[PDB]
Order: sequence, then C-alpha cells, then structure tokens
Amino acid sequence: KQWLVWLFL
Amino acid sequence: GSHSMRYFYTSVSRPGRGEPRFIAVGYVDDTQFVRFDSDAASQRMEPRAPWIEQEGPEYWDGETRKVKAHSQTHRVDLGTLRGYYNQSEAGSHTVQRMYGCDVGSDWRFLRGYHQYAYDGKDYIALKEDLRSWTAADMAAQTTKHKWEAAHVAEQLRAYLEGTCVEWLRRYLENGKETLQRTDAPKTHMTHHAVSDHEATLRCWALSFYPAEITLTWQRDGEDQTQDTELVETRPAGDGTFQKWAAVVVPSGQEQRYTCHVQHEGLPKPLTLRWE
Amino acid sequence: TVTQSQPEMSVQEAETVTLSCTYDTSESDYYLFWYKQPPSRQMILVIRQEAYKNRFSVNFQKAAKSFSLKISDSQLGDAAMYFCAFMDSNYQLIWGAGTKLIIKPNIQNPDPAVYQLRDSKKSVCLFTDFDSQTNVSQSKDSDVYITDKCVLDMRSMDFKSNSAVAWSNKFACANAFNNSIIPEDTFFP
Amino acid sequence: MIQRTPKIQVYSRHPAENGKSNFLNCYVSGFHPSDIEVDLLKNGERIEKVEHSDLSFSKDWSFYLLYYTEFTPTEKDEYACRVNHVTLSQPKIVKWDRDM
Amino acid sequence: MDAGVIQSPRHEVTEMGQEVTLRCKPISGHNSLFWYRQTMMRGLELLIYFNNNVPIDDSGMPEDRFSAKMPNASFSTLKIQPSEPRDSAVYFCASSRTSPTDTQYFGPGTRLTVLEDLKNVFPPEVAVFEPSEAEISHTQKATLVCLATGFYPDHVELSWWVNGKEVHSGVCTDPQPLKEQPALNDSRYALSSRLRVSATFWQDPRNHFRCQVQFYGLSENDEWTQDRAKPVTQIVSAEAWGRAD
Repeated sequence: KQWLVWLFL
Repeated sequence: GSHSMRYFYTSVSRPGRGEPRFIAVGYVDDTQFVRFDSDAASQRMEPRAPWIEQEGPEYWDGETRKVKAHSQTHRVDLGTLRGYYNQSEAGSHTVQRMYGCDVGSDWRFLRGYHQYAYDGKDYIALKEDLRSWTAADMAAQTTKHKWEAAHVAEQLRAYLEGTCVEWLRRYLENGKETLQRTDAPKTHMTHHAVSDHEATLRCWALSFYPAEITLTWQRDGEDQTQDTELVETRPAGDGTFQKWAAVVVPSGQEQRYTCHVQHEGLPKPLTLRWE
Repeated sequence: TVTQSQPEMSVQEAETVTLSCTYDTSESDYYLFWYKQPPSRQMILVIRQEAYKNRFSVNFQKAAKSFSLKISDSQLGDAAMYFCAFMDSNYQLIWGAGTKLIIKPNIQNPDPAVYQLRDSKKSVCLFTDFDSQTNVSQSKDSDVYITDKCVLDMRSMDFKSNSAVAWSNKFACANAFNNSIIPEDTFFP
Repeated sequence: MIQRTPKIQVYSRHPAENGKSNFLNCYVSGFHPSDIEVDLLKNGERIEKVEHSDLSFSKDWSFYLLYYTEFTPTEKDEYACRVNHVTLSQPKIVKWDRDM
Repeated sequence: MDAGVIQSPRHEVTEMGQEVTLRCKPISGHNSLFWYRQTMMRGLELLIYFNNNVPIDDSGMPEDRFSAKMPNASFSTLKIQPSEPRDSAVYFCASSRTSPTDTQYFGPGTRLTVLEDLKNVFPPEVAVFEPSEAEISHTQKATLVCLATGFYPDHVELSWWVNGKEVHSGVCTDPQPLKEQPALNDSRYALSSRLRVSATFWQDPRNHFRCQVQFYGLSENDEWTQDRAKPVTQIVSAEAWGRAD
C-alpha cells in the first residue's frame, strides 16, 4: 500500500 | 530475517512537450509487484507479480488514485525546484522519490526510509530516528522547515510503522511461496588462455535469489582483491540474478587460485578450484 | 458513508450537547471532519481529526467507528446545520446527512403576550416573551401565515426574548395561534 | 545536473546452447538521466520484438533497465546491443561474447 | 485584506438559455481549489477540484453544459452554457493550502436561480408595523415588525436602520422565507423581521426607524418590455417615525 498523503517539496 | 517494501517514483519534465513523464514501481525485497507509467494506455496501477493479482478492485482503484496523486506531486515539485534553483524553463529536470519500511526477523517494524533527489543528487532525506530531516542546501532547508511546520515526520512515521509494515506482512504471507524462498546459486568456472604468459579464470554464479551475493578470489589462501575483475550483479529476467568474477593467472598456475561464493541460500560458502 | 443518526437536536442554553456520527469504510487511512453551516450558508470547519492521532471536542473511537462532536456551554451562535465528513483514497469529502442543532435560550422572566400591530402607511399579531419550551406551529388554514419563533438579543440591556409573527387580512389576534399550545399565563390585551 | 554513463552488459538468461531457445539480455545500469535508447542487434540488424523492464533506480539514484527478447543462438549469428545516450558522443555498441 | 475565499456574483437571476459565469478567487497561499454546489434534495455535491491549476477530478461535473477552468493560481471560473432551471442551486467555491486532505475553506457561495420565464419575477412590498401601547405599558419595550411580501424568487436580504446607522441588536429575521401559497410548487415568498428597542427610545419623536430589503432580480442588460416596473435588483424600503405617545 502506498502512502495516502500528498507531500510537496 | 529482514524483509523490505519499497516504492520508487521518477518524474522527468518535458518542457514544451506536455506533462512530465512519471514512472512508479513497488518492490518487496528484490521482487517488483506493481508499476505505473504516465504514458501507458491503461492509466492504472498494474500488477507485476502473481501474489498481488489476488487483490480486489478496491486495492487497485486505491493504489491508482494514490499513484496518480504522487504523479501530480512530482509534477508540481519540478516547477517548485526550478524556482528554488532559478533554472531556465527550457531544460529537462528529474525528481525521484524513494520510501518504504523494513520488518525484522520477529516480523515487527525495523526501519523506515523516505528521501527525494533532484537531477540525481540528494535533495532531502528522513533521518534514521524518523523524526528529523537532512537538508543539503538552502532549497532543501526551505522544504525542511515547511515539513517541520506541517508535522510531516509524524504522519510519515505513523505510516511507515503502521500501514506500510501491515501490508508488507500481507504481501509476505500471500507471496510466501516466492518471497520467502531462497534460490542458491548454481556455480561453475571457465578458463580462457589469453596467452602463454597468462590465462583467464572466471567464476560464475547463476540463478540465485535474492541478489545479495559475494564473490572472492584467493591465491594460496590470500585474498586476490587486485587483478580481480568483478561484474555488477545483473538480472537474468526470470526473477533470479547472475554475477561473475574473473582473475588473470600465469599459465600453469591455475590450480593455485580459488573462488569463494557466499550467499544466504548456501548453508556453507562454496569453494571452487580448477583442479 | 457517514451516519448522523438524529437529524435534529434541541438543547438548552449553557448546557452540553453531543452530536453522534459513525462511518463505514474498509480503507485503513482516512480523515474525519466536523463542519458547521449557519443560516448564512457559510461552511466553516469545527474540528478535524486524522486517523493516526474550546467548547467543541470529539470522542473519537476508532474501534466502533464513532466520531461524535461535543459542545459544552451552548451559545446561541452555535445553532446551525452540523455535517460530519470523511475522506479516503478517493480524496473527496463524503458528507453525512447533517444534524440541525437548535438552541433554546434561557429567559429569566417569561411574560407571554399577544399584541396587535398596525401599519403606518393591514394588521399583524406579535406573540412574544414566552419560554423556549413553548412551540409555535403553522396554522391549518392556508389563508393565515405564522412564522417560526425567533430569538432576539437586546445587548445594551442584556435581555433576550422569543417572538413569532402571525398576519392575514380575511382575523383576530385572540385566535390567530389556536393551532399552537400557547401558555396559560398568556396576556391578551 | 549529474550525468552518468550507462554500464552495458550483453548476456543470455541461461548458458547458451546452440539450437536451444533462450533469452538475450542487455542490462543497462548506473546512468542518468532516464532518457536512453536501447536496441538489440542480430548481425547489425535491429531486432524488432524487444521489451524492457520498468524504470527504477539504485541507492545512488542512477537508473537501470533490462532489454530482453526471445532468441535461438547459432554458431553463425552474432548478437550485440546498441545504446544511445546523452553521455555518449557516438552510439556505443557492445557485442555479446558467448565463450566467457 | 479582509479576505477568505471570494465569489462573484453573490446572486444571479437569469433565464434559461443564457450563459452563466461564476468567478472565484481563492485564499492567497492556497493551491487547491474546489467547486461545490448545494441543494435541498441532493445536498452538497463536489463538481470539480483543481490542484496547482491542474484539474484533478471533474467526475461531479455534468456533461457538455458545465465547463470549469483555472488560468491562474488566484482565479477560477465555472461556466454553464446554456443554463437550465435544474441548475438552480448554491454554487460554493472552496480552497485549501496544498492538497484535498487539508482543511477546506469555503466561500459565501453564489445563489443561482435559473427561471423558465422572467415574467414571474416580482420585487417585494415592504411595510413596517409600529409597536403597540399595550406592550409599551406592560413591559416598557417596543417591537417594530417589518414584513416583506410577494417577492419571487426568494433572494432577499433584510436589514434595519436607525437614524441612518444599520443596527444589529434586538433584531430577529426569519432564516427562511415562507410560501404565500404553500400548496402550489412555484409560489411567491414572504419574510418577517422584528426590531425591539426600549420603550423610552421609541417614544422619542426624533428617532427614525427604517426596514430595508435588498432584492436581487433582473440586470439592466436583460430585456423587459411589459407594463410593469422591471423587477430589477433594487432596495425596497419602509420607514416609521417614533411616536411620543
């Protein structure tokens, strides 16, 4: 399973 | 008795040629099990191992929505970093993400990893404690403070020690027959006289899993680290790996050299002689 | 899907009320939300809770899938439509049915009465100064109009009062509110 | 903007026996960026039916692909791999050496 | 800046076949923009949402009648062409900082009423009813009651004004208008309000009380050729002076 969160640089 | 799950993401900007190229792959140990290609027709997360094919439509719908969300993230990251480094809008740049978790012999959480790279160089990485970040430059410091503000390490440690290891365990028990196997290497040697001055001994190791292997040459017991050619562990294509180590030997001295193979599939390391 | 069992709730001013909310999802990582929508139609967040972790608080039971909002010391400004929301890998707010919270004020000195008002340039009847336990009902005859009750706050004097307005042409104030259980101490001038 | 040169390896999945079906492999590793052209050659001719793995990378962020195709080796046929990359001034060709 | 999410217009009354353009400016540092719509039957409905000007999900968008775009990080537009009565709703614009998982901040919303024929539009008739001497004697308090009757659609905003200054204390307005003919589906609406003050303040003949009702209707571009005051957006008002006794 991938991580749910949207993580922007 | 350690096992790992990894997700790799690669986004390459195509300036003036539309959207970026995004390719994602997931691994359990050395076995790929999911893929996604921005340019593929399916626009879906696809299986690349039998033990993941048994998952239901909710799983594939979910992973497709998430992987497309990571596609969007990296698309924005390309423009963001272009701004951070004041780079021209005409060049093609690359962002890469890698994150995953490791479980130990007791099947509990062992380690976590989560790190980015820009144009093949480290940008930012989660430290071993899973609570702080490593920023290489001013741009990475910006991201670090942003993530420190949003408590990213908290949500990410919660994922790495939670959902990540839970489904790593599920994959390991569903793919028990292949993920928890051990293919020991099939070994042999070859001899090719390059002259009367010297000949070439080559030690072959084939059809082994996992890819972690060690090949060493020995002359009368001492280690022949120099004069030894070592090739990169390569994939065979069927899920196994290959590797060979060659050494140059004066003609008539071939019996003096010894190849030592070490792999977790062998109960004792192998000793190979040309005698 | 999000379930708000009771679609409506009444609470006395300065008392505590708990709005229930339960969801149903297989996905292992998600988000819960409580939003508030007054009559102004302005959606405002009340409380956010992530799965991994004021007068408003929440009893978050991951076991029973319970996300209940708890409002202590009710203020008149809290009367609104409260929505329970939820988000997963679909990345879209999934909305419950909504619970209308009604707050009944505490009037110290109820003085129920029905007065008759006359236009300046027609006649209207004003039912006012009654305790919040009294409920005003629409009339069974469609020729007369009665409005739901409304709480007005005179701040400079620190005095609140309930009021409802009936009106028609046809009509007397002494019988305009026959469809409602008006208090017995009602003052009929 | 790092640019790494691809490491090219031409080999067969199994020990090549003349007349026996096998898989020809061109493993291209340790390169950057991802854009890269890889063709398999049978006597200098481009083998048309060729597939490759999915783009991934090692710990040092360098990419690696595997280009494979079914083939039956013979004593006469000579196979090779041709790679075009930005680090390469000219297309680099690596010939499959069987007796190794 | 005095700003959150911003929407324009606040109200829109137009006829079917006309084009409808809704405008939204999100909060400054927000990169996700959302388009919702709300009704009684269907509730809240996500139409489309962007992230960093990229349309992420438009599955809630109806087909070939609706079209949303976002040319800047600080502006989005939703267009209905041609409009139909079933589109009548409250279209909300929301925004969040980075992702749809982040708290969404909503705008005041556009109240869209698409009518079949503009000849059913009527502005309200407003009248103020003065307080009774019984109430003044019984409780030393005076309650003015305003009544806005016979308007359609129900786009009204009632405010009280005393001596040219809008007042908010002692005021109570029906949160929802009531139908003048509850039986019929389409029907004109009515809206009541009350302003209560101290009796001694109402007994000052110098004080001027005013009930003000903003009505939203036809714009000046819309054609109107009938023997009727063109039911345009207007402010219908009714006043009353204080009585000394």
